[PDB]
Amino acid sequence: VLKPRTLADLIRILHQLFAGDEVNVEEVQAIMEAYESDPTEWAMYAKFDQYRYTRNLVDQGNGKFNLMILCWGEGHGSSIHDHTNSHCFLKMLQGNLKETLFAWPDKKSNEMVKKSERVLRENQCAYINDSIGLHRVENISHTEPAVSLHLYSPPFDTCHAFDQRTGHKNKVTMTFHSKFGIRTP
Ligand SMILES: [Fe+2]
Repeated sequence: VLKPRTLADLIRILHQLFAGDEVNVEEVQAIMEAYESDPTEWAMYAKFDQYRYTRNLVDQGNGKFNLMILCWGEGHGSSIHDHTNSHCFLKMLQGNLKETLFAWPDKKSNEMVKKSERVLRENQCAYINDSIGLHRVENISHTEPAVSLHLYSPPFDTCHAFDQRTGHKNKVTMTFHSKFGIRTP
């Protein structure tokens, strides 16, 4: 696999990968994973919040995708969510995330079913889409932070958040804590 030597190279390569109409998921996953995380290259995007994780936009991929960095503070986690019909890749940059895959709820109301559960390792890149399942992702440590790099294509502004007890969902607008290293409003 082609190995980006720096986040810049990776981004460059991504522009090519998503330039077309076809996307080789396997191939992208490989290239994201090959990139060996280097805090020096991404610290400018590593802006944490005390209470919840943060989204820091990194690149807009010429409209073809969103490359962002999420910063999980001690014990921070996400909700069980979908991915608005887009491709979604997440690669570990620091620390470890526990990913739990869930099955889509029905009209009926009741406890959501876990389909898979694992821990993403160092520099590991995972992949997901709506036809695969819903998921929840969490920092496994209560003393160290976690940092992941995320790519969505096409990009999307909203997602659904699921209630693990009933499967009830609600629309959520996704916001950014910072863009291009710049804290937002
Ligand atoms: Fe997700």
